[PDB]
Amino acid sequence: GSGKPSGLRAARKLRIRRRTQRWADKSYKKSHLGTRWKSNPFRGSSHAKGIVVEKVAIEAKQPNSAYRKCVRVQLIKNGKKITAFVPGDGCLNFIDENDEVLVSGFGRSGHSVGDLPGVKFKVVKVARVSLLALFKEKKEKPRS
Amino acid sequence: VRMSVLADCLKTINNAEKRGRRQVLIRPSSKVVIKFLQYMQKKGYIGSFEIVDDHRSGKIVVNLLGRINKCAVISPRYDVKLDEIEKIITSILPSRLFGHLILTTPYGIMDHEEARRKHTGGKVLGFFF
Amino acid sequence: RMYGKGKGISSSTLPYKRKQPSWLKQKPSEIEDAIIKLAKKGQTPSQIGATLRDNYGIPQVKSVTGNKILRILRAQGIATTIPEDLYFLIKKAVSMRKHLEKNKKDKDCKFRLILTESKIHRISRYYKRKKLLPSNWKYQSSTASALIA
RNA sequence: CUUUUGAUGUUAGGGUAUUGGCCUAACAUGGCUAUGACGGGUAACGGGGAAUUAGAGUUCGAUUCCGGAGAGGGAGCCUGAGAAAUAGCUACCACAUCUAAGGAAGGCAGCAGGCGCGUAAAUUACCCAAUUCUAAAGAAGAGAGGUAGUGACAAGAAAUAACAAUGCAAGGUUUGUAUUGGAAUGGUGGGAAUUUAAAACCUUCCCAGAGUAACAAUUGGAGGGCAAGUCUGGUGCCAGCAGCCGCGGUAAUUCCAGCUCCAAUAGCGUAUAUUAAAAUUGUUGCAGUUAAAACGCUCGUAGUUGAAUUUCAAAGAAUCAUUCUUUUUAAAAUCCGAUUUUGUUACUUUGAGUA
RNA sequence: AAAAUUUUUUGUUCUUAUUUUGGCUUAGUUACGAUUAAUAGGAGUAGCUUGGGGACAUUCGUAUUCAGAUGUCAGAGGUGAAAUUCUUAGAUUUUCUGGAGACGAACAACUGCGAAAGCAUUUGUCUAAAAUACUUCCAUUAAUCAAGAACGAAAGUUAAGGGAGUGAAGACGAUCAGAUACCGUCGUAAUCUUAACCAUAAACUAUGCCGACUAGGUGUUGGAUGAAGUGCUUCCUUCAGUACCUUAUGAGAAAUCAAAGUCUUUGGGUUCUGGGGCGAGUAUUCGCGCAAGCGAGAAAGUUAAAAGAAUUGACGGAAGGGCACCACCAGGCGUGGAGCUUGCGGCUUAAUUU
RNA sequence: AAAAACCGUAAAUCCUAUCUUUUAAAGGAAGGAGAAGUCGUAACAAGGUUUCCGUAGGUGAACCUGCGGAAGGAUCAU
RNA sequence: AAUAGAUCCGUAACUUCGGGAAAAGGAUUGGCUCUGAGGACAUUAAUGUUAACUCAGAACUGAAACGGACAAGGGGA
RNA sequence: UAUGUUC
Repeated sequence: GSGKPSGLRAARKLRIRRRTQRWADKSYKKSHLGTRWKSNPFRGSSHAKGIVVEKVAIEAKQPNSAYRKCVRVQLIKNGKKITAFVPGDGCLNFIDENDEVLVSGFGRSGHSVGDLPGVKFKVVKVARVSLLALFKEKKEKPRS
Repeated sequence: VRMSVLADCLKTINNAEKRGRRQVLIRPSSKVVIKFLQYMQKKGYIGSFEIVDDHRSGKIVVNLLGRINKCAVISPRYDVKLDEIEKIITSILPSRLFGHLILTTPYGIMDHEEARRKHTGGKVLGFFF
Repeated sequence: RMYGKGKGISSSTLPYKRKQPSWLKQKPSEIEDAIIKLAKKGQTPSQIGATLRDNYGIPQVKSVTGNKILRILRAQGIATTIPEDLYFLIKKAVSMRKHLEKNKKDKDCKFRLILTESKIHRISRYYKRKKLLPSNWKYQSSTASALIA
């Protein structure tokens, strides 16, 4: 045969099989399990504002060798501690120790990116001023 | 359990002219397989078949012309409206220029073209091309 | 095969000729009486047909007369209340249970008794779906030993 | 599971606008459930619809319309044809305003607007002129509604030039290309016609009004995927880049810069979610010896699936050589040699009714 | 037995009956009335049929071991070598007798039976199964199956019995750097029987079950058919098992597969299972269990591979060949054994340049 | 008309119980990641005791051993 | 000292599945006037005679009280 | 068919 009921009245069996089996893949389970709301810190949001706790250098992976400059952020929406990478060459100096900072995902949803381990977020602007507006060129005003 | 008789008949036909044996024996004859064979005949895919009518739901011997690419059944016999004939055709037949999708309709066994020309699509039986 | 393996295509194939054989100048005016006497003497219809074929040389009672043997037995009222095959299965189950009671360590006998009782239940369901068996017929395993009657 | 606390039904009544366990009394023990009852979750108002689609599908739908529900949370009630109404009342809970301290008064999930919450969202504007509603119905009202303001949410059209002569390159006097040098036209400012409830916008006309047309286009890249650099400096496993593979320890095509080039273009990146890609959820349409995956084996109920068999053909006109159209041929009731119905359903065909 | 029609007794009013038909009973007449018998299924019957199918009882065999006896005298066991161990009270060894428990060799097979786990001394009884043969019976009674049920190696658990041999634990003796291991000596539980649990195995052909079709050969097991070296043996055909070889203009990633084929020319029926790796068969909860545990069974977090097959090379306390005094051997000649030059290491080095 | 009583509609408060979600914690015990750390050599070759399964016991650890299995073996084979 | 009888309701952890348990914890209870249910016996499907206290329900009633005295568990981790 | 670690 084929391994599946092909009868003209087997719709119940086929539907139930599909319903049970779609839980077996990571995409559907991740997108339909109620855990995500409580597990991820953003609570489903694309961005979040938080307060800088301090700045830390994180080792790169073994094949590489670098000190990625990240910041520890206390989210004002919840109160969760997260680690957000700070893109740019000297952008860590552009952020002080107690500022409001907007952070977003790192581009791979809840996955780490590159040689940076355990970091899932990146800073997009500090003191409502863009890191892009501060680093690539001083086209926008400096730190307020 | 044989379940469907016409499925076994068409599978045997297919294996037979893949081997090119030019003559094949179909054991469990039935009226449905007989009409399917006559439709194949009238479309020119087989020769003069003869049904050996024994007292035991007799057999059929059909002459092949080495002329059928593939004959097969469609199980279950989905009931198709006149509207979904095109949807079935572009998915089953190899081209819109040849091949036949066989339907059982309130007016008998027929292919998709004459089912269209006579209206009243019915249940799908099989195909051959 | 219902249980186990093996196709086992061994069987008997009736001849093409449906009618009474030409060489049989015998008249069917007494063949039904012969089978009735044989059943009265006590024979299940299967062995009635076998005895008829062997000792009487009249194969295919259906060919000799256009009516079959269990059907004429029913028409005369001789047919038993339990069909032949079901009764034989019940007898086999009774024998197997009688043996098992002495030898409860016969796991194989227990397994085959389960198989036989499954067959009994299926065929009894069929026979009571037809009107050949009372609707309350159950085959409890306690009094099947005397249920043969 | 439901059933003392109405659960299922009968009888009688009460109550209602009316039917009804809606409620009451008596009585009976029923009602639903693996075809998933009863529960739990929903970051669930439902639908018309939306996105993505070759066909199937997957996801979304608070939000123009329709239906439902609510007016801080409950409950109760008056008037009334219509309300269990909330810019109606009564009480409790939580808030909260004034007070001379005795007492009064409140409900923006209406329109603006404010605080708070946040990643996340506009003016405490003008008008009933249009649409329409209410009235004692032309003439009054209407934050319904319309108009404008903010508005790179989306969507559409569309500037940032075009042209003539040499010099140069290519080609048998043809294309591209730096200099000149005159036309053309918006953007812009002003007046006007117009529009408009008034005003503004658009459109149209008249004055000025482009040469570095400074009236100066950006965003993101240039190792591969993937279009575009083994160009020049700085750094030197640091800083950093990098969705993935990877680059960086002195020649870095990958970092930081300049030049040039590429891509899309008044738009271009980033994050998250979703669809296709995904035949990686497979009905169409996956895989299961060894990549993940045949229950240790058999029986077996529900489910799914199930051998063959009952009414077959002949003849006649039209396209092109075929195809296509039409009549009858058992039996029972209808019409005095002829007049007309002969299981149920699925399924399929046509309609009706489709905001 | 009633309806319809008609006639009608008779002073606001009372009979009745007649004839056609819808329904009950009673002779006869219809073409009076039942589809095959599936290379579906079940049942039956038959064979100086088959089989290590099952249960109970029974019988035999050597070996081992214990006890007794027997003859002789220095060792015997065991290992790579030993040692632990036994041994003048006679070990080991020879022969005999009795007992005990387990096991059932050789025959014994790419053989048989069973659903699987599994099943091998004789005989008896009970019991079932399958194939074959059938002009025997029934006539769709069937296929696969969530739940549910029976069985389910070994180990393990409970309680009696048994207890030779082997032997998880343990104790020694060795080896080794260590050795709690591999090796040796001993040895508890267990292994065996009975009665209950447990329900798991690489429980494996890693391949669910039913059905159809597609190719040649070599066998082999059990029947049936026909014919012939000598009442007897072989060959032919065929059914049903069971393997193997070859072949694929069949499949597959390939190894390979006669199914893992008849699949983008995708649908015979049906059940179960899988969706990158780790976390994890973990946590929690529930059911079962005496317990050990079994069945059902996540998430957070983490990660760019994990995995399959095959090719080349390299390697092997892998095999088979060949070669070499920078290898050994038929055999010798020296250094490090003697003191001294020299280079390097190293030794404090304004430098002992590198 | 105040007022009172009784059926009923019934807010609200409190006690008790259960359930759901979140959460502290001495101690315990995992998993993942990191660094040239310590000890051994378990597996891959016959990996130097073939490997692996189920089960049971033992040991510093990998692991060892008994019983019964499998070849995915190092044997398709007198 | 605290209830403690009876009826109705409700009852956890744990467990050797037997218990724990009267777990814990709630409600009711008098009098009076009624209603309903539960049997035995004889006459030619129906009509009379007659007996226990036992439950259930409803009105009314009272200084909200009723196992009114007597009698009679304190529970839980 | 003595044992014989690691990088």
